[PDB]
Amino acid sequence: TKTVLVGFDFGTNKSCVLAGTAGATDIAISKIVPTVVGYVKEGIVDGIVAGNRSVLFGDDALQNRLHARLVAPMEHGVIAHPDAARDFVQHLRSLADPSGQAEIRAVVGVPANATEQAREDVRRCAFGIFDRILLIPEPFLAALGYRDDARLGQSNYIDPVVNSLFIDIGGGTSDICLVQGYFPGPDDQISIPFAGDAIDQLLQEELNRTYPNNGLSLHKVREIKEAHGYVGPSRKPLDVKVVIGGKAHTLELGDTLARACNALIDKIYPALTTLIQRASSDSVVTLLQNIIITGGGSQIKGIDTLLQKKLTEDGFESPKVRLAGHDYKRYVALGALKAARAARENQWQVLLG
Amino acid sequence: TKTVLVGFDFGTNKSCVLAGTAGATDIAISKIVPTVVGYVKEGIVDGIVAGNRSVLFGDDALQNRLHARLVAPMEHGVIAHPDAARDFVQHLRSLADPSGQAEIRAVVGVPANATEQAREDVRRCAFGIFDRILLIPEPFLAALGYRDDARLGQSNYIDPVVNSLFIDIGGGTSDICLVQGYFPGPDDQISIPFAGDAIDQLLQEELNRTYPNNGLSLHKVREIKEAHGYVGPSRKPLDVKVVIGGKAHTLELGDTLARACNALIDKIYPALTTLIQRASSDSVVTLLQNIIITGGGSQIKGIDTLLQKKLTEDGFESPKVRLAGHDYKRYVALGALKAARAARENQWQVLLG
Amino acid sequence: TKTVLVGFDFGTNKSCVLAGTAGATDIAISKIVPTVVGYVKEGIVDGIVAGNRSVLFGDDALQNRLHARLVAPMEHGVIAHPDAARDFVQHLRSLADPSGQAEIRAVVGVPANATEQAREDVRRCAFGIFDRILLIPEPFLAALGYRDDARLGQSNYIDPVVNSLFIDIGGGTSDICLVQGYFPGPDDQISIPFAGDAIDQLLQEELNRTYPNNGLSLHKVREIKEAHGYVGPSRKPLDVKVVIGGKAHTLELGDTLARACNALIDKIYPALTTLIQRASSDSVVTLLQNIIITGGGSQIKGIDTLLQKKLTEDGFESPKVRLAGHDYKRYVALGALKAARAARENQWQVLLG
Amino acid sequence: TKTVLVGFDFGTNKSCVLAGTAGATDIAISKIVPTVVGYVKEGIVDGIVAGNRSVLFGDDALQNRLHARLVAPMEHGVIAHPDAARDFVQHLRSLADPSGQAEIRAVVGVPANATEQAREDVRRCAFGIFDRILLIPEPFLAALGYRDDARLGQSNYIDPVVNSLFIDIGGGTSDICLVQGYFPGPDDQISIPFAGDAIDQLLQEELNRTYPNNGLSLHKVREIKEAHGYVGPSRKPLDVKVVIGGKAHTLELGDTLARACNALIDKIYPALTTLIQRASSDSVVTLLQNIIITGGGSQIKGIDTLLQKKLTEDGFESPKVRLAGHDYKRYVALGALKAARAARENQWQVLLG
Ligand SMILES: Nc1ncnc2c1ncn2[C@@H]1O[C@H](COP(=O)(O)OP(=O)(O)OP(=O)(O)O)[C@@H](O)[C@H]1O
Ligand SMILES: Nc1ncnc2c1ncn2[C@@H]1O[C@H](COP(=O)(O)OP(=O)(O)OP(=O)(O)O)[C@@H](O)[C@H]1O
Ligand SMILES: Nc1ncnc2c1ncn2[C@@H]1O[C@H](COP(=O)(O)OP(=O)(O)OP(=O)(O)O)[C@@H](O)[C@H]1O
Ligand SMILES: Nc1ncnc2c1ncn2[C@@H]1O[C@H](COP(=O)(O)OP(=O)(O)OP(=O)(O)O)[C@@H](O)[C@H]1O
Ligand SMILES: [Ca+2]
Ligand SMILES: [Ca+2]
Ligand SMILES: [Ca+2]
Ligand SMILES: [Ca+2]
Repeated sequence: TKTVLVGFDFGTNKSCVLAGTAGATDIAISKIVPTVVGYVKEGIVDGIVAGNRSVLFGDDALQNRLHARLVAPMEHGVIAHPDAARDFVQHLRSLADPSGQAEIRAVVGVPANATEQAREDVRRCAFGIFDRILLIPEPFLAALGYRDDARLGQSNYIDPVVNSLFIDIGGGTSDICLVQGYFPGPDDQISIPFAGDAIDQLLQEELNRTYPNNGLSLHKVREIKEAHGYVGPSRKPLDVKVVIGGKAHTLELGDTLARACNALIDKIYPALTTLIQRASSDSVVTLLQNIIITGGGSQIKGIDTLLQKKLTEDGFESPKVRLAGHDYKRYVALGALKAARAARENQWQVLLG
Repeated sequence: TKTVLVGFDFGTNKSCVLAGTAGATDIAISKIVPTVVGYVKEGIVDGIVAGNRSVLFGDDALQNRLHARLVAPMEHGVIAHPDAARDFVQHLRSLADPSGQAEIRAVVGVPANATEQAREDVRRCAFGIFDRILLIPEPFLAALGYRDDARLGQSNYIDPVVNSLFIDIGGGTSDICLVQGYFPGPDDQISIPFAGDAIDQLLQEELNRTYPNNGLSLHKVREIKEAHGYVGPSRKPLDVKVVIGGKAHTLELGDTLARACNALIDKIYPALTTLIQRASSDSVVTLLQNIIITGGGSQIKGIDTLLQKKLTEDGFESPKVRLAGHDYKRYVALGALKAARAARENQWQVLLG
Repeated sequence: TKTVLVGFDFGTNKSCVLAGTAGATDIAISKIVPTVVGYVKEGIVDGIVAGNRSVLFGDDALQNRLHARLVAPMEHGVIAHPDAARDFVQHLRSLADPSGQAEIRAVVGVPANATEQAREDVRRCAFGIFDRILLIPEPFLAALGYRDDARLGQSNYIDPVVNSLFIDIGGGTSDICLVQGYFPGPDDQISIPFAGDAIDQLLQEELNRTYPNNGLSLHKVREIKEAHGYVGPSRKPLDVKVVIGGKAHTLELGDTLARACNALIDKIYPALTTLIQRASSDSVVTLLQNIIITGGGSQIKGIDTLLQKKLTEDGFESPKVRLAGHDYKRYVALGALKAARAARENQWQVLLG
Repeated sequence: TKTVLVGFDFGTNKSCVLAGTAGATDIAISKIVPTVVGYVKEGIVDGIVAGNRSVLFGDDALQNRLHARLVAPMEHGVIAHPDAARDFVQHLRSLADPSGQAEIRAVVGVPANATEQAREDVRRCAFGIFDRILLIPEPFLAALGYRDDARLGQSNYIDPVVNSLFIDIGGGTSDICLVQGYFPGPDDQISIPFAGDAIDQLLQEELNRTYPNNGLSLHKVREIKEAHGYVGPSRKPLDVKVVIGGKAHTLELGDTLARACNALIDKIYPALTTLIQRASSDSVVTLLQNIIITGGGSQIKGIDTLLQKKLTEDGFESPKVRLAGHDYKRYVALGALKAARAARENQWQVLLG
């Protein structure tokens, strides 16, 4: 049979699976599936769900979220629902391996400091799916996939892995990591369970507190944040057109979005400065010049400017906070695929049980 | 009152206690008790442990390791847990003295270059237990106990004490010693804290790295090494039948045991050659012909052949590495008993305070 | 006053009270009273209930269930109706102490992982009834009462407490517990609120869904399950003679009972294997040989064979699932009485308030 | 500007701040604030807390512990909550400096062998508060503050610093120190994280084990120990009047307080005798005559007599265990102020960040 190395980014909001053979460098499969499993509701009529499938994954479960009970397999970057997570990894295996006969060797991205229970949860929802697994911190894989191997060696290209600080603000955890060329130790990374889902929850609370029984689902309170959420000083007026009870209302969520998204900064800044002061004095001056924000939370309006302003005001020697880029979804999966093709035979973990 | 001279081999894995009267040469008591103390767990049901004992020693603590919290009194050939060590020495005193009224004079075996703190640790967990103590290095006691006094003087018997090199590869330390007829000086012996427990730890790491959350206890990772561990070139395939999570699996640990046990050789060979080149040039040609491996580590499959091969390949004049024999457990205790019966009245150390 | 140690198995379906003096080993009082309180209905004619009692307990409330409103004090192994539970414990106190003057010291059996609120519920409906209380998990007490103290020490008697796995499938909870010689920790036991009452509810739903308005009470849907309920493959045809609307009908409930009782296996097997894989690898090979099912749910037709089959096909090393025996009702009460006579003076909890 | 030298005793139960100018010997500010920070709860009605303060410190937080969430900044003599500790040191700075404009130079008392992390926790919660810091072990500062400089030189006054052994039994740690005239080395002191809060925890466990759901807060289980706690043989009957569930009960806590308080002796005695045997033989005969107990734990009923009895029974040459005195709270702050006024310009540590 053939072996398929799979860079797997098991996220709280969206997972991304990449599949390629050994020796080569191209990417056979590259899918970005929202981490959600929809169990088609009991009593569903035939023809409502295309193919009468009883379990939907990703967008197929988000479009049919009216007919399906949605369950997010992952919460705070760790597996919260083992059965849904197993179903979802089983779906993504068929995605990364359409034939279903190849031996999958997956490097799955775990949070920065994932507890051994949170790692056995991933090694248990991957048994019988992935033949060999390898659990690497998510921000290190983000640094490894953001790195342009085609542009290495050049002088006009600064390596994001040689000396940088990666602030992978996902949708479950916000992992900061001191990526200093090698596999980061337990002290080179800090994971805060406050990210996109926490800002969604804060907006849900500040909406059910001022506009009670609004009925706005978390999937819409998330779109409000993705479209209008911002960090920094309040922006008023900021009219958000919502649908509350069938009727179209226009809420004023300037202060609401400001307080919801600035809590993320207030959470990740004490851990940003902690790792900045944990770095070696010889290398921190360039570490400040190479601070990179990845993950979905990098798309928050004005987060790099606010973080660089807060690091400059605190006296850090000329920080330069940078955004990862447009491909913030595949960075952890690209890094996990690069770490799969570079993993030694003795590095892969055997999944028995 | 009567005096009982006790040859005590306080080991990291097994301690062997011998007891005999003065003047005679027979051996009254001879016990080999695994150095372990199991404190019966809180809430134990009556009748689970025979006699409702709350502290179990040796095999009684290994058979009842499910109901008892086991603590190893000794780590790296030095007392690591003083309370468990004192409990264990108190048990072995009752073993060497069932009446409990005789004055015990014990020669305890310490590592090759045991620090004065590591020796006061043994003289402190023996106060009130042994009336007089005498601390002699463990490999010299192994040389003394391996020596056959019934076969001395004969021409067809080579004395292991007259001029030999003893590599007592224990379970905590691997002490190499130039046994040249007399009490070895501090430069005639080298102690490396790498032995059976270090190979057990290396196997535990190599198993939790490839077969994560295997749950194999150290007492089973140790039996794997005793049954299949080997030094030399890798032997594949070498199937080890284990029980991981209730289910019976068959792991492939050829390279694993190879890398685990060859680290012991890589550790003890720089100290083997150091003392071979420290010996007098007049006597080193005979030293190489009398290289003897004792301790549990002598039972590793193919360790004398590997060490003789490494010593011949390095150009040493015809080395002949030999195993101690089947009685590798009592050799330090036999030597300590022979050193107790030959100790002058001024050699015994008084334990006060 | 005299002290009476009372082993109390407060069950969801039946509670077993045992009473004995201190120091002795005989059992003075031993009653099995169905956990139910029948409050005699308003307007009851004199002479309908023997003695004109207004509150009936156990069988006296089951025979007079036409004249009394029955309330089950316990649901899911925890006290659900505090007033009925206090009345019922007050009745069982008079059962264990007919004189009503002795100081009762009761060891009540709680579920495996009973929350502190579920324990204060039992310590609150026992205040003024039991002078000292002691709450121990129900499966551990089943292990302690199944143990035959007359045959301890013998070689031909395997101890159910030294190392075993007890599946106390009651009528409210199904508690699995790693009984390994000592008081089980919070991780050695899992309690699932799915047992006899859950299968009763599943049968009630599957009967009100196919045979609507059948009028079969839960007390008859329960007898259907006790008489014909089975786990494993469906058995058709399986005719159950019932009385629906006064008329005698003969339903076909092969698939119905199959699906109702196999849900219990589907619920308790993920928690069975969880503790099988939680046990130490040194003792799991014996744990699988000593898997014991107690409680009412042990009487389900073919549950030990089915669970042994499911554990064998999953690769567990030669499991051997055994049934507790005929005396499955007194095992928790016998164990609580053995734990009362062996409880230290500082183990008894004082009930004030 | 003016400089204010501040002897700061940052305790687990009570922190004492002393402030004085340079050159003089009088004490400008002397406050004893219980180390607690009460964050006023959300939704507090105006007028409940005097001044509508949102953060209360010391007694102001203990009197309003019903309206405020109390957090102890310090646990085991080290800073456990950095934010509450920073607020608390900020309050104590305003206490030692009402004007808030003077340059504060604080000598803060750390435990005996405070780890460098536990010292950077104090230098980090003091940055921007104290301009210069100096961390000295707490028992040495207690020895320095117990010293009567007004009585030095006299013949009828034995100096507590020239040669003594201080058992500062605080509320977080119980530090024993060989105070032999100079700054004690790392081997002249032992810190045990078992003191007042550990006895409070032991009493809480022994009360929730015998009188379950008693609801007695730690602040009341602490007053029980302060009013009735004793070391030595059990004192029965010892009736303690408590309030359990609104109702006034009278518990018997003779054995309870005995076992709770004698654990402190059993913990601090192996470290007491360790330093007694670490002292020079020339000075140990005087050291035993000058054994002094300070800190809150010195107020335990019969602790000096019990420790002197235990030291005499062990054969130590005529020990004389003495209590510090009534002013056991300001001794560490008095010594820290005496060491601030005697600290050289190069001894002060600059706090930058
Ligand atoms: N433009 C935006 N503004 C604000 N938030 C956004 C934006 N785009 C995405 N997000 C948030 O980012 C989250 C997704 O994060 P991302 O996809 O970067 O990493 P992730 O895979 O979710 O991280 P993890 O692996 O920790 O789950 C979503 O929950 C979403 O709420
Ligand atoms: N056949 C074998 N193969 C490999 N290792 C073995 C074998 N037999 C014993 N050992 C190892 O030897 C170790 C101890 O045996 P031995 O009695 O020779 O040393 P020891 O006296 O316990 O050690 P020390 O003197 O350092 O305390 C054990 O930990 C065990 O792992
Ligand atoms: N032969 C049988 N077949 C199927 N179910 C049975 C049988 N006998 C009893 N049961 C069920 O077992 C339940 C009683 O369980 P048991 O008496 O073993 O413990 P319990 O007191 O219910 O414990 P708990 O209160 O923790 O549930 C009853 O509800 C009944 O439905
Ligand atoms: N009379 C008493 N009996 C018993 N314990 C007491 C008594 N008085 C005070 N305590 C205990 O002493 C503790 C306070 O110790 P003290 O004030 O002597 O030093 P501390 O500053 O708290 O110690 P640290 O500096 O280690 O925090 C309190 O927790 C209290 O429980
Ligand atoms: Ca991510
Ligand atoms: Ca040895
Ligand atoms: Ca039961
Ligand atoms: Ca103090």
